Amino acid sequence: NKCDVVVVGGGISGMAAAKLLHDSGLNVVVLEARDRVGGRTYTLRNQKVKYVDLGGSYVGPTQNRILRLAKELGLETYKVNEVERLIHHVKGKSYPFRGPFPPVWNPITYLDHNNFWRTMDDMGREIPSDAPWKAPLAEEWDNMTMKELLDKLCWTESAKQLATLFVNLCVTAETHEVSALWFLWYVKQCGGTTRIISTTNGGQERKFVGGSGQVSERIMDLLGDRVKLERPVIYIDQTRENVLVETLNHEMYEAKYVISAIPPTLGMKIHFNPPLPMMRNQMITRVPLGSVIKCIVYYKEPFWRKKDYCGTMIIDGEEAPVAYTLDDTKPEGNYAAIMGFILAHKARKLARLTKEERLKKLCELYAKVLGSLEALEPVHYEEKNWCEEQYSGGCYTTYFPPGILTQYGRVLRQPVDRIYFAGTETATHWSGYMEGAVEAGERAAREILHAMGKIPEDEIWQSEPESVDVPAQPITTTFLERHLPSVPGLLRLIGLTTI
Amino acid sequence: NKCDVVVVGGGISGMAAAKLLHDSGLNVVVLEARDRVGGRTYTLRNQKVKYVDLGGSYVGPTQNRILRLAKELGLETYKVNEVERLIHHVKGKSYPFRGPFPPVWNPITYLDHNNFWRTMDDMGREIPSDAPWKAPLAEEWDNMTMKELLDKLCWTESAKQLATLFVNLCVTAETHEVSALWFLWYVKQCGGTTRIISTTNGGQERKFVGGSGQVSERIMDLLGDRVKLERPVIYIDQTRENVLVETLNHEMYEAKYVISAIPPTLGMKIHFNPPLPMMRNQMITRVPLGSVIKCIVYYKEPFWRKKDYCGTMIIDGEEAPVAYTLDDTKPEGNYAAIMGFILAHKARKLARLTKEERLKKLCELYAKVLGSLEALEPVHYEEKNWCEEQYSGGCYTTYFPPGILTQYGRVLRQPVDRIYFAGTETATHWSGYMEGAVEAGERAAREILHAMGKIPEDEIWQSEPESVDVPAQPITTTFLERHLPSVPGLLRLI
Ligand SMILES: Cc1cc2nc3c(=O)[nH]c(=O)nc-3n(C[C@H](O)[C@H](O)[C@H](O)COP(=O)(O)OP(=O)(O)OC[C@H]3O[C@@H](n4cnc5c(N)ncnc54)[C@H](O)[C@@H]3O)c2cc1C
Ligand SMILES: Cc1cc2nc3c(=O)[nH]c(=O)nc-3n(C[C@H](O)[C@H](O)[C@H](O)COP(=O)(O)OP(=O)(O)OC[C@H]3O[C@@H](n4cnc5c(N)ncnc54)[C@H](O)[C@@H]3O)c2cc1C
Ligand SMILES: C[C@H](/N=C/c1ccc(OCc2cccc(F)c2)cc1)C(N)=O
Ligand SMILES: C[C@H](/N=C/c1ccc(OCc2cccc(F)c2)cc1)C(N)=O
Repeated sequence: NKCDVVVVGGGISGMAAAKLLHDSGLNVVVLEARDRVGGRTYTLRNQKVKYVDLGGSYVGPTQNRILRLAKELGLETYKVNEVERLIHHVKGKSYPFRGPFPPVWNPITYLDHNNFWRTMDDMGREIPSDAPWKAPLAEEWDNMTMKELLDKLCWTESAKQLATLFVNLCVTAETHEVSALWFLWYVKQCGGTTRIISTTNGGQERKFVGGSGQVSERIMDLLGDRVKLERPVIYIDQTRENVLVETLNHEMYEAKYVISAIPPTLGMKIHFNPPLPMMRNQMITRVPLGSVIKCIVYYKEPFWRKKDYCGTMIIDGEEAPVAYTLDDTKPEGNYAAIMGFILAHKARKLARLTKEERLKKLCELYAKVLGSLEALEPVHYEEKNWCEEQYSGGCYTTYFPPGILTQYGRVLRQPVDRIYFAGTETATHWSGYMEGAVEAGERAAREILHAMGKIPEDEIWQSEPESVDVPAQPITTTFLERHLPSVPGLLRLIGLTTI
Repeated sequence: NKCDVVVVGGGISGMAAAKLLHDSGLNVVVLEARDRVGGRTYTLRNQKVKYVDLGGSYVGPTQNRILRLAKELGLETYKVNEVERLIHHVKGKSYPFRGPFPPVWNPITYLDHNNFWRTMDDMGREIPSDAPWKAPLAEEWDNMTMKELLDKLCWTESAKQLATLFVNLCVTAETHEVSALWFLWYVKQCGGTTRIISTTNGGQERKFVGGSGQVSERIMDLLGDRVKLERPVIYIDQTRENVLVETLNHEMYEAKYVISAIPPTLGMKIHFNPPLPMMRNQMITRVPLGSVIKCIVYYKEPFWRKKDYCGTMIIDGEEAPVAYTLDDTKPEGNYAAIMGFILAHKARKLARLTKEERLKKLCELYAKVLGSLEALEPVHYEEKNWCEEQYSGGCYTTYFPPGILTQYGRVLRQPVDRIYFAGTETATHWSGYMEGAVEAGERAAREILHAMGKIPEDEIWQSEPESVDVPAQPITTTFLERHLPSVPGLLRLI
């Protein structure tokens, strides 16, 4: 019943917040809706797979908070396989390559591709990580979808097609669904295009040995009976001296402060007394999560490696159910597997099928892309459609439709009396990721410590030392990448000389 | 505890559903979150105003269901004042006019304006009212915002400015916030551009004597203790023989079927067992309501009439807090008043001010537009910001951002086991309006009657006889309106 802080939600963000507060000597309770902790992370264990992440999985350089937390809990990472060649499959043919981006040989198409990535980062530099609505052209960019921006920016279909896949893969949403301002912010706050798309030296470099679910599980172990499972919060009352938090199973909790560590829109599942301020009231109806099915197909051996393919496939085209894959084989070389994402409208479309029907479609796609009949002989299959989850709303994260970020963005992490806001959506570095979950949970916890007079104001936001185990190489560009003209730039140069 | 049907929500839609079921002999209970019925309608009574609609108010020709229901409950209508001239205020000057559309004199601008309205209706003819996602170009139009469409269609700033006002006023949202497919559907399902924008012979022709709140209030009177106030629904369990509905104040209700008569997104406030199907689970996070403050300024006399102005003002420009007004004077000629809407981003922006600060800004605007110092001497003021309402989410209605209607639209009124869906958002004629609320509530009720084997399938959807009191004149066009070229059409001809 009585405690110092109630944390609503036992995902990584809520668990990180609770741990910090507990370590500081406060009495905390975590109220979790599900019969498990972890939220958008979920590690399944059985004999066929040993373990598999069906939710969040990848970590990499510059994600120092999640790496530090996991290390303290006794966890280790291993490198995702990128020894052999990557594949770009376009117009029904596969093209192997090395390096983070598929090579482009046509001079005009090359200029267009180069200008696309460059411009994404150029625009990003004008967007403050902690206040995207303060960008000089915030309103102009927010009033445009990513589809509109790509239509303007890409002078070739080749570039527009890859750019579209990039958006779909980053934020599990269609280009016409999302604000240009918000998407440009999203990429910039991860460190830019190269960092976000890279396996080696990027966001997909590593996974945790034994699964990411261990982060939330091991924190639960530390907290003991303080974590309450199957306690969905239904009601928060701030009209009295202590905050009252009610659960669906009829329990009452009393606290000095509350941390909301759930996806912003899931705040709708709670009835508030007094009512929320107008801006938050409407904000939480304007912020959907994306759509994705994560699918893992198991094989006897990692047969792709024999053909000098690492297992990474970038697959363009409406017909392909999966647009992106990575090798999901265990570090020991066993439980050979390919992980693939079914993205955005395809998650909606293909959800109609049976599990067996999806497995068949994936194997037939992989056989084509890898040019290997071996892909037609799976030994096992696991999948999770995150669109069906009442207490997630989708995956990976929340997207902002046109017009919303400028109008409502500033209230995302603004306290409401004694309620403070965590969750990855409120992070300023790797928001949308496990990293952002840690940043946000610890920041919200320190906001409360400051409110209690236990720490100074300058200690609310804290820097993180770089991991010694996962060093970060800097993002570099070549002279030609920096200075080569865009397509319209070249046309202007021609028009000028021919005058 | 035990009944035949639980109706969640006591707005016009829930009340209409409950009345139909009650009249058929079934035991109904209405669970309403607030301490009042009416929802997005709310009639305030006090000595200064007598009565005033702070929510939904206007009814007109072709809205036969709301007119019939109100008449049965003993209500009457009166005509909104449109005797004298309307005003279009643009670039700081007022231009009085007659007829539904402000006149345009520049020849190129005339062609652009004419083409805009015509094209809106042209596109609408290809959109089925009961299935907008079946339009031949559904995906193309759904993947575009109204801003993108207006940028393509309007060759003059004059037309684009008026078109933008039109969108803001219709759906209390910015042009860049909404799907083109959804907006074109919205206009078409009200009967087209002329019908939706007109006072005389259109959606704003009339108001109810005594206020629209009386519709929900008088149905509550009929139902007696069957309406439960301050019972927000928190939990619906369909895992057992009878459906279980739990409220925030700890009560349990047991029923054969449930009608959800709340805005689609407000379904998020209910925890479901078993969980909702995937498509509905995500749909209810993708469908926000618009933003509006409704403001009524009172004066000693309807002084604008002396200058041959009816009180209608169409006001363009960022600086103006209010883009549209109507005369809100009582039919008896007393309680003189001007009703105005603060729309979309302006509702967000000006909410920061005090009530007194908004009153001053409105009076100064009205003095400018009406060219009358009398506008600076208000006797009273009432306002309501619908953005603050936990159990509405906004007003007037739900809008669809780009991409949503095609992907999720088909599940809007699809039953989930024993839950059926009412609410104006599920209507096929005047969805967004009180009329749509009645259509949807009665249809959802008849879906349950059919499920119980009490009526045949062909009786679920029922036509409505035309009101004898509010006859509808047909929408007409002239030869020149039909056949004059667009701006690019004229350029092609040259
Ligand atoms: C398929 C998939 C792929 C992705 N891959 C990666 C990846 O590779 N790398 C990466 O870093 N991130 C990835 N992500 C995203 C990552 O998982 C999230 O960013 C992160 O887990 C979010 O943590 P959170 O604590 O902020 O929120 P959540 O994990 O959503 O936690 C919120 C918790 O609150 C609970 N809750 C909800 N409502 C209530 C209520 N009313 N009362 C009580 N409790 C409630 C929920 O049950 C949940 O446990 C992926 C996610 C998925 C699903
Ligand atoms: C300022 C304004 C101007 C508009 N003007 C007009 C106009 O001129 N003409 C016109 O026709 N229409 C107008 N509209 C729109 C019109 O009011 C609506 O279309 C109509 O009232 C909707 O009725 P409804 O029953 O479908 O939904 P609602 O009126 O929203 O009713 C839903 C009810 O459900 C309740 N509820 C919500 N959640 C729960 C819960 N969890 N448990 C139990 N109950 C719950 C709510 O409290 C509410 O009473 C306007 C509205 C406003 C606010
Ligand atoms: C699962 C999620 N990953 C996001 C992600 C985002 C972008 C990615 O880009 C891959 C890529 C490579 C080459 C070209 C291209 F367009 C995209 C790959 C993954 C995460 N790590 O949380
Ligand atoms: C309040 C809401 N009314 C919607 C409405 C919609 C459109 C309207 O258009 C007025 C108008 C007139 C002339 C030109 C123009 F662009 C708009 C007026 C009102 C309703 N009746 O529910």
